[PDB]
Amino acid sequence: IAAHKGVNQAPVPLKMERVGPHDVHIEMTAQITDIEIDKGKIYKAWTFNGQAPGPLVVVNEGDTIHFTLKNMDPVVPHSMDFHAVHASPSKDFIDVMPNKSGTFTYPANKPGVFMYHCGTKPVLQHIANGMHGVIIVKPKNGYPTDKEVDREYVLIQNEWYKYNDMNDFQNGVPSYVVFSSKALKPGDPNTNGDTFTLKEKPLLAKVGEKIRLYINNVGPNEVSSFHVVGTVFDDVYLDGNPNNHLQGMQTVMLPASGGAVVEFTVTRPGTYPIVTHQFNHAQKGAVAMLKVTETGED
Amino acid sequence: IAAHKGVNQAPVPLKMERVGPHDVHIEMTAQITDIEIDKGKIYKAWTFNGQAPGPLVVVNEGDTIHFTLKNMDPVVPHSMDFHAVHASPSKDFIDVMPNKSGTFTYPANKPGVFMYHCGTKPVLQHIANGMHGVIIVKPKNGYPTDKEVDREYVLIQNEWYKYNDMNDFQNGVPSYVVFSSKALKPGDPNTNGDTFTLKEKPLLAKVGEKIRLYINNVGPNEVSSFHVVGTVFDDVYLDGNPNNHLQGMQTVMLPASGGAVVEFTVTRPGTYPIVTHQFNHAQKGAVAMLKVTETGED
Amino acid sequence: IAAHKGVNQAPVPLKMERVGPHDVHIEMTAQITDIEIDKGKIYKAWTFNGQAPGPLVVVNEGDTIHFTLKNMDPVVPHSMDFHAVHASPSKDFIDVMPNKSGTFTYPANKPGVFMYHCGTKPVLQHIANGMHGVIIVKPKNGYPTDKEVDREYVLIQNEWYKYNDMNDFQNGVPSYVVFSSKALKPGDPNTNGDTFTLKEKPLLAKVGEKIRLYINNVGPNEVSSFHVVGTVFDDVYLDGNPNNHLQGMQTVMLPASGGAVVEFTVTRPGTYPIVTHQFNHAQKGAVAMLKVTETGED
Ligand SMILES: [Cu+2]
Ligand SMILES: [Cu+2]
Ligand SMILES: [Cu+2]
Ligand SMILES: [Cu+2]
Ligand SMILES: [Cu+2]
Ligand SMILES: [Cu+2]
Ligand SMILES: [Cu+2]
Ligand SMILES: [Cu+2]
Ligand SMILES: [Cu+2]
Repeated sequence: IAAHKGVNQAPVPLKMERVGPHDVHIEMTAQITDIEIDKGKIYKAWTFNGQAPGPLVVVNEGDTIHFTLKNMDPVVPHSMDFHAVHASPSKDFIDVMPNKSGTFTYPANKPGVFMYHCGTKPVLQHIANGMHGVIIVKPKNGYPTDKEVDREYVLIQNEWYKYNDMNDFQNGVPSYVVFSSKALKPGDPNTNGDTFTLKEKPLLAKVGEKIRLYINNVGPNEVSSFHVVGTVFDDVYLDGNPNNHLQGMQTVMLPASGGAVVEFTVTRPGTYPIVTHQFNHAQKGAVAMLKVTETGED
Repeated sequence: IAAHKGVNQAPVPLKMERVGPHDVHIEMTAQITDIEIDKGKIYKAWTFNGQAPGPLVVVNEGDTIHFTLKNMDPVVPHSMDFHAVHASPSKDFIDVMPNKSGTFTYPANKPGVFMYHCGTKPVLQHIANGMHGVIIVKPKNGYPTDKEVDREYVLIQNEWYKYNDMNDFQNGVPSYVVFSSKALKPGDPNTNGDTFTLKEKPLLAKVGEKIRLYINNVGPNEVSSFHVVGTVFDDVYLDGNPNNHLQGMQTVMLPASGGAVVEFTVTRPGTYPIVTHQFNHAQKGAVAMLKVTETGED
Repeated sequence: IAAHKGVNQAPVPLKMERVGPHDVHIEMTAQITDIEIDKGKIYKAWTFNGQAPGPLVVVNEGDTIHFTLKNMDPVVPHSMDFHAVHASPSKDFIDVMPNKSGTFTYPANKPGVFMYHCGTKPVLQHIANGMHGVIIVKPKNGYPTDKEVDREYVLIQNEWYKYNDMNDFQNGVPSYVVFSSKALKPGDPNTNGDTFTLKEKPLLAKVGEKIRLYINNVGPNEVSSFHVVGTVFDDVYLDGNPNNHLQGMQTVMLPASGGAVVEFTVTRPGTYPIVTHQFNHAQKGAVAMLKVTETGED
């Protein structure tokens, strides 16, 4: 796209504020930002807020979101679809033109770990170029295992293809498949989907802890066989809904856009890889590390 | 196949009649019929009754089916395998020669949304050329959410490949991935697997309704990440068995031949896309629309 | 690999002995062994004990395993990762050099049907060359349906690619997808992953029996849509954990490394194919047979 040549819009923080006991304002951008998805490989991504996947959004069950998208792309329209919400797609996930803003309001009445993404046709093109992310909706009565959990993180799996190549998006194998982590609390890492950062800077934990991961595989195209090496998931809540309870899973199957809450114990010090067990994808990037130390610090 | 050149056998209605409180006769054909699977693209499909996927069959839990296949293909044998039934495959899903009929009897003792398909070797070839469909077996005690449901439809996902090309069937990406709808009640649409009909003629619903979809992904080869844009599934019954209950799913993972009953609320007027969230497949056809109006009519 | 030219190390039996009420010794080899994966097609596999998938391991919930790997490969390191165990991957699933042995100890505290595999980088390469298998951990209180089960077998699904070809492993479709059976009791078959043995020598059962299969899809790369023709699964326990109970499934979706216990009734004499319903994979080998006779014998 000629109007994207040389464009690299610096990342802009997510803006979010609570405006009532059940109402929350969120402001995001759509912007074009260079991201290093593998060493030496820059992808001029289509993004929310200069991150791909985009920034994490966390709301409470029953919150209505009053969402604004500011479209900083000079030529391509963008839009936002949160899988958390009940909305009219043709009214509420509509396009925002370049250099304009649009505001939409919709409720999040279901707990869980939901994908969000751009909804502009062709949606494959907008998702594959980087316009995906996760919104977590926290359950009003929590999860039955909340009191067991010592530490938590968010992980997202996505693919990257040949740059803005619709033939490859529809017909080709992914060039890279990658994990990123998005921060829940100050001091947590906040990374983009790349083949290396969570290997070189593992997530941290302490010996004996029960870890909860909020996970989503945003695709665009693959499913995920999510596994933490050296442990078994004690409890799994499919899509993060507390009712969809499984126990003792070695691997969690996630559809494209599928989410889960998974919990597992790390019994011994060491580094624990986190993979999709579709090992062609692991080989193409989708391995993150969890470093477990006697103190929980590096 | 030289004997299929120029053959286009007009569709023949499904014949079905109840012959006892727990016994039902069904008569289907195997026939060769041109179907427009994308605009300008005709596939000379191998079909049941001139439809691909084939006609919907609905029976009650505990019904024994006395099934007749009339093979109208001039040269290729065909057969029928219902995933609903308990049967001896080597006795009861055997081949019926060209211009012959065969009758088989077997019970449907499990509720759910089951694939049926031709079972003639190579089964990949017979399924990929179009010989797939769905049989629904209604549960004797219903589903716990029956009283919440306002409106229901049947959707089936399938792929189409290069015509009768066994190399492509085994080794190639699908050319098209498509939804069709099969009628439950008079006035419901009854369509074939194509990239366009359920976009141009959306399924209809009314604002505020709880919709139930009986879904199956018949493949042949892909899995499906089934999602309705702008809602969340309130309840999901995997394979349509009432015991396999999930709640609050954003997306339902279906294996090849996998079925489900899914239910969800449409809160606002508008058009709601229905996709597999494997977006390479959505892009290649697998998007249907649900138009939600204040009255439920167009 | 020049040092593998002409190498064909005869299979070595698994050695296992109980050394306390909750402790079990296991000794395996890593060795390079020719296996006929399709008629006329020899794959010089990387294996445990000269079998691919490797030998079956069965322990009880709560057993600690004291595992020794003897590496008979003349040049490549190997290692062992059991998905059953809680262990430190960087201490306990480490490499054993050629012509050396290594011993690791770790507990199996979760019931189910777990994949095991070599954990040496690149793990895709070691899994795809044949270093995968299953460990079953039997639940302390059994499964609720144990008393209904007449006969049981173990089935494993895997893929084979072009020989030791990392490009094909990461980017190519599988050349073959295959089932094997591993013996639970004397007289049960014990086979390797090939396109033909369980067609030519079906598993046996008797009319009217309830069959339990312990299944795992070890990949490396594909997911599996597991189906037995002519029946419906009465009960399914995902990953073999008794709590993850489903009923009346036509097809069980397994992630890569995913396991299950499935149970189903065979009502009539005949031969019952067992497939992944991803029919491109079935066509490339993944069909096993179950021959059901009036006596249970051939
Ligand atoms: Cu507001
Ligand atoms: Cu966009
Ligand atoms: Cu593993
Ligand atoms: Cu009759
Ligand atoms: Cu046929
Ligand atoms: Cu979506
Ligand atoms: Cu010992
Ligand atoms: Cu190895
Ligand atoms: Cu089938």
